[PDB]
Amino acid sequence: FPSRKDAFRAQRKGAKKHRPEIIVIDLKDHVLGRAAAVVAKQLLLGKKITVVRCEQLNIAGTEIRNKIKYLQYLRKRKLTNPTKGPFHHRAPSDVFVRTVRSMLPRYTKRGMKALNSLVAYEGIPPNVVRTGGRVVIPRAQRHVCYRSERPYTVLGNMCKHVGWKYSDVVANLEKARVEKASRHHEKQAKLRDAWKSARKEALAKMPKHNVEVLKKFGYA
Amino acid sequence: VKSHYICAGRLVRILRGPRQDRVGVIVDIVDANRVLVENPEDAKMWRHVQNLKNVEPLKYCVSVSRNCSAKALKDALASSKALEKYAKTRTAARVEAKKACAVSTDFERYQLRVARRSRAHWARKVFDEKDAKTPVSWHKVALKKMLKKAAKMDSTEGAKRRMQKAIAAR
Amino acid sequence: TSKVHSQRSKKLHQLSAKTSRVNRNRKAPRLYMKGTLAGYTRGLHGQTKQTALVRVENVNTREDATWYVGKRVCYVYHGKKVKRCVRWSKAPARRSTTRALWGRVTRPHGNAGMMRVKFNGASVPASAIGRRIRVYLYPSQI
Amino acid sequence: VSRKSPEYTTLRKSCAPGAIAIILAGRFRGRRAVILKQLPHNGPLVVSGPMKYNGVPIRRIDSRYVIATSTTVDISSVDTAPITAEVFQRPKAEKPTLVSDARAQLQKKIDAALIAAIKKDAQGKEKAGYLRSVFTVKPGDAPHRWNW
RNA sequence: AUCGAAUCGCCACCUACAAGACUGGAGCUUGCUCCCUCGAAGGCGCCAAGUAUAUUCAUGAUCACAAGACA
Ligand SMILES: [K+]
Ligand SMILES: [Mg+2]
Ligand SMILES: [Mg+2]
Ligand SMILES: [Mg+2]
Repeated sequence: FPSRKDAFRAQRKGAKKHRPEIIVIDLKDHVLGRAAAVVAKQLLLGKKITVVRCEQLNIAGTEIRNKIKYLQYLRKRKLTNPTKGPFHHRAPSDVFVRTVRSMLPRYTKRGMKALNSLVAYEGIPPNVVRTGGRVVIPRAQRHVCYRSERPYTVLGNMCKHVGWKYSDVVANLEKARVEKASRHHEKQAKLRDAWKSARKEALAKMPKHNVEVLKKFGYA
Repeated sequence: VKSHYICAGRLVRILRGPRQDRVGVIVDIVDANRVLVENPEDAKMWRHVQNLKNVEPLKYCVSVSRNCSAKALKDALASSKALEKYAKTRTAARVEAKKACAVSTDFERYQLRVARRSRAHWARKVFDEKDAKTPVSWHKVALKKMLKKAAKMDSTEGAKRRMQKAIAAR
Repeated sequence: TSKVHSQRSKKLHQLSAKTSRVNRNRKAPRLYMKGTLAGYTRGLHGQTKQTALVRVENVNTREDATWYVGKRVCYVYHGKKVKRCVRWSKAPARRSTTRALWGRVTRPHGNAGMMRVKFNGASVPASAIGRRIRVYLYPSQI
Repeated sequence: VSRKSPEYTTLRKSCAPGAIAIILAGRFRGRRAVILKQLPHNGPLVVSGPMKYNGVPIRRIDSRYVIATSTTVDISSVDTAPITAEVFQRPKAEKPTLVSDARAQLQKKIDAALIAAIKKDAQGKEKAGYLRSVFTVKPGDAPHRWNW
């Protein structure tokens, strides 16, 4: 929440709404480690990145094997005083954040700034839905990274069985979002068709040598 | 199944390397990884070995046997007329366009920029007229809903008197 | 005595007299490539601070990076007070807290299009790591 | 031939007179102009534009701050003889819109001749629009791969 | 109101979804044939509101943060 001083300064200066350049990444069907490595390098290079749908990441192997790995991680604990010991997060977004954090120099101010430049969500929240098209990382997608014969796990199920408590809520929110977006996209089809028709018709009205140039460069 | 199989006489297109974007004919299959490719039409496509990871099969297959002679291959290509059919496709036109764009000068890029802008301007003209007849944009849809409710109550006696006074005042 | 009456008459005229228009960028042109300061040349033993490494957008091969050898490079920041600048008296409109440090591209670095940069005299500050670097198109070889 | 001769030059072949160039620095960065001549003793180039199209006047510029394209205009019948270093010489000032009549007349004559040559050349309308255009570096552009 | 600053693409056509061992549609002969919009382009934006013989640009004097920024 902004302070009254900041609001007063903004009113005095008389400026418009400002949004920094932010890249939104849809992490569905992505390999956890490779995605984390790419994101960490980009953060160190100085980008602002927001990742969505963290509950649909993939890890190679079997769900039982990865759950056992997580339980082995959970065993680690400072015996003398556990309140000071390692803190084990169960949400998929927190899992991804920790994985990225392990690939950064987290004990320097540069590393902390890079880490704070990252925001992670489960599903797609309303404040991110309408901000523009999302991107993918081609060199970290399952259908080009895993051989299809081998089994794989989905991070959401593993988190749900090791202690995450909001899988059903996330599923219901995702279903509602998809239904709403589908209705909106079913609308405006007439507008899209009208624009396509107008572009098709403009060729007969534009000058002929311009038509020839477009044909020569393949945009006809 | 709409997937083009690798077989003798199948036309392919090279993906990467110095022979990028050229076409050739498969004349023999070595193993699961390599094939032999030749094309008498192109001057850089003598018989040679290609790895199967660098090949995109096409939809045309000439009828030849494995390890066919050069004369047999040339005669089959002309009879099939596969090169003429391929040259008329949309993807073939896209490849030639990319070559033209990579060699263009600064003046030619200006000419393309003019042609694109001329098309976009005429697209807006055509769209606007149909939009006025049938309302499809966000602002014209709002006008259609607003006019019907606004008009019925703007005909009030007080509204007319206030409007007349306001217009007369200006 | 209600403002709803005058507002909707303005709205009826506003959204009925408007046509299909687009935003056209006719501002001052930009004549440099955008880059980022990755850091200094280094090994496992430590860093060497008199050479800097710069990553430039759309430059992803060693042959691409060769095109930029000899070009001028600028890093732009601001201070706390207004100090002397070029054309301090000839053009008083330039006076500002904005400042710049200049350098040149020396050679490529690696196979991915990174470049090595040398700055005039002193070295670039470490507070510039991860921030914007300008790469101009002059001196021109074409 | 002699290095001390005023006719000595080492200018690259692309910057021939009559070529169209892109200005990379200075007040008129991004505009396109026409190269007229090179001043003696391996001096700078002189460009006009002309001013009616893009607002560039007759000006000096170093060859390292332009990009010479392969598009050319035949300017043989322009007679760029009066353009000399004397016209660019400035009187010293001691102990401390506005254009001289001679400079204005020279600009008028040169601009008229250049406009006539451009109109007489083929593709004249396209060349005029090209001279009116403005050059900028857009996101996603890779000028290091282009042919000029 | 100190405040001078670094940042230099925007859209109410991307901003909905799913699959890479099957993507426009059929046919049997199951890898070939036939039909189509021909199956490797989000739309704009880069100096006349649009491709036409219209129009003010200097002396800011050869580079200098871009002396300019609500596209
Ligand atoms: K603990
Ligand atoms: Mg570590
Ligand atoms: Mg001078
Ligand atoms: Mg400035």
